[PDB]
Amino acid sequence: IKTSMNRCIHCTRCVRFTHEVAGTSELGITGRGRDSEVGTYIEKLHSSELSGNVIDLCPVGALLSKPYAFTARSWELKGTETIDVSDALGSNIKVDCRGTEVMRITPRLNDAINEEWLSDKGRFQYDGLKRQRLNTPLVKGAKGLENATWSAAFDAIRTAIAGAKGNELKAIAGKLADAE
Amino acid sequence: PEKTTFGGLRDQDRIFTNIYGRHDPYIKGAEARGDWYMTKDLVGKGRDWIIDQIKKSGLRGRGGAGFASGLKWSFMPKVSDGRPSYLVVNGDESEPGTCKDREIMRHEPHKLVEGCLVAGTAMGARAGYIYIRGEFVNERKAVERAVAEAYAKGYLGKNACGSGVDFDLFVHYGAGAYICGEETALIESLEGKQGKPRLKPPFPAGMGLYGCPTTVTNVETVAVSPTILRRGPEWFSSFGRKNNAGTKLFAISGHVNRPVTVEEEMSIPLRELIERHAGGVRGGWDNLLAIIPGGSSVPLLPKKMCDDVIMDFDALRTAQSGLGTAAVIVMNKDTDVIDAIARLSYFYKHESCGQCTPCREGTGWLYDIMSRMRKGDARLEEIDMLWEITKQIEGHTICALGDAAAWPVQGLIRHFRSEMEDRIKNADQQ
Ligand SMILES: Cc1cc2nc3c(=O)[nH]c(=O)nc-3n(C[C@H](O)[C@H](O)[C@H](O)COP(=O)(O)O)c2cc1C
Ligand code: SF4
Ligand code: SF4
Repeated sequence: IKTSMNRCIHCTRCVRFTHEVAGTSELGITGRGRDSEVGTYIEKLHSSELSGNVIDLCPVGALLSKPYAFTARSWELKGTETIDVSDALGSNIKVDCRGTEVMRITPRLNDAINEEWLSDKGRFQYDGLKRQRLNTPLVKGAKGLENATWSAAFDAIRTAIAGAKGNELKAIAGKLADAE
Repeated sequence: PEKTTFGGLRDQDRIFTNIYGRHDPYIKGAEARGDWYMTKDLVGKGRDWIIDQIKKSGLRGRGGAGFASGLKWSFMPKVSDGRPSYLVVNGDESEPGTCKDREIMRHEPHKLVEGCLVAGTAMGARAGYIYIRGEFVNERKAVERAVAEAYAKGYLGKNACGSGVDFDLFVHYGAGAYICGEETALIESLEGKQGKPRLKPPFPAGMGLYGCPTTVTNVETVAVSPTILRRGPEWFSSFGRKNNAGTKLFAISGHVNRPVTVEEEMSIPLRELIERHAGGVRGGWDNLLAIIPGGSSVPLLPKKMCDDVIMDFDALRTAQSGLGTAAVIVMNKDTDVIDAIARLSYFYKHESCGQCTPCREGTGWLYDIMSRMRKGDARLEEIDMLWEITKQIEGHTICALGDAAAWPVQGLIRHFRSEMEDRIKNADQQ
């Protein structure tokens, strides 16, 4: 969470969310009159895993996303409505992309599953979609895993499967594997 | 009490009798002055009888509203739905011109407690809370001693005063805020949160302290009620005019020969009050720039209006002002009206809780503009802009503190526009 409290109109959406929904009860309006201010009176960090939702709840940009800071403008982004595989809730999300890059992820309304809230992991895990990526088929040799074409990898898999028979072939599916 | 002329209240007609603290303010003196006299009978007569007698007396509410006390008390629920009823006495007396409630708390503690018993029985409230200003430590000590004494003699508690009624009284104190005098903000403060007013479409009679039906009434109304039930509603009705019947405590302050707190029948002429009880304006009646009639919230009145103005609710309404509290403030010709109204604007900028946008921002805007006008920095169009801003604030706020911030500035513009124009032009000229 990035803070610009000068831009803060004194609605109480962040405080009401932190109390009623998130339930960490960390934010409040301290002060009286014009110098009334919103935030933790002490130096505290927002602990809920629903912390990202205050950014969307904030109407006037006083609370903003630090990972998605000064990177793009709204009109530049193409939004595609998809679902979050972070957990089995299947939270409905809208992925905003510029070119070939995902820039930000925000929730969608589905009263059935995710009212309009998104967990922090799902919201901010797009950063790890640009790192440690696999781009090409790799076949092992004495020099290690090395670049290979699709045909060569399939040939190696064929030579390997030829040896195995029956239950010697074993499949382990991952957390993010799809039905197809 | 004569319909033609009102004034010159006699000692026999005064409710508050040790207002000046010449006698023992505690229980020994209180019983000898007529307090706690026959409270058994008045309470035993039933809540309905008390409500009808208060309604017939015509007692309007002290504290600024002026709303009829009997009707407000009759709005309380008759039968419990599982929720207790509460009586809260607003002894928070924050108002820039008002000192009247402090004398009652410190010199007549037992009248207030007896009134709390009577009104709680009238509204069917099991428990009562006397909210007092945190700054009023000694006055609170006096009230607490009165409560303890009343408990000791059985005037309060189960089978209070010998009648089959049950009432428990507590004394609670704030930490200093003008807003905590408002009905909902006081309830929020006593609940334990910040003293920020609640939107009124839910009304305190429906849901109040701890979510239960409550009524907030001023110390003066609660204190005057028991003697109204003793002396009689007709006696109370006789003194004032129509719709404005009772006597009220007038606190004269400012440039007067003797600043005094006094009890007088309503509908006394303001000139008569100032000249007889206050000793006259410092330098004579000729030496009047303006008079603030009802404390700082209400608009000020110029001398010309002060000539014929009568000390009443509806009449001050006709004179584009109000008798919120009988806190009359007198200014000499020497006084700079601009600076005093700017100080009131600073007061309201300091006392806004900040909950709603219009008060929180426009009151500081008003203070800044008034500060510039106090030096002549502003332009001539700034006055019209100031009127427009005051109109913007009024009516669009949660509570009446926005209205109370707008009104003094509007009165200054309306009656003393010439001096503001003079100051603005002269600074440019010189
Ligand atoms: C900003 C603000 C401050 C107030 N301060 C006081 C106060 O200090 N004392 C008081 O008796 N009423 C105060 N009032 C008026 C309250 O409404 C009060 O609790 C109520 O009018 C009492 O009703 P009554 O006239 O029947 O006694 C204030 C109102 C507002 C809007
Ligand atoms: S939600 Fe945003 S605008 Fe509203 S109080 Fe919180 S930070 Fe300020
Ligand atoms: S008008 Fe002023 S004091 Fe009243 S609720 Fe609004 S901001 Fe608070």
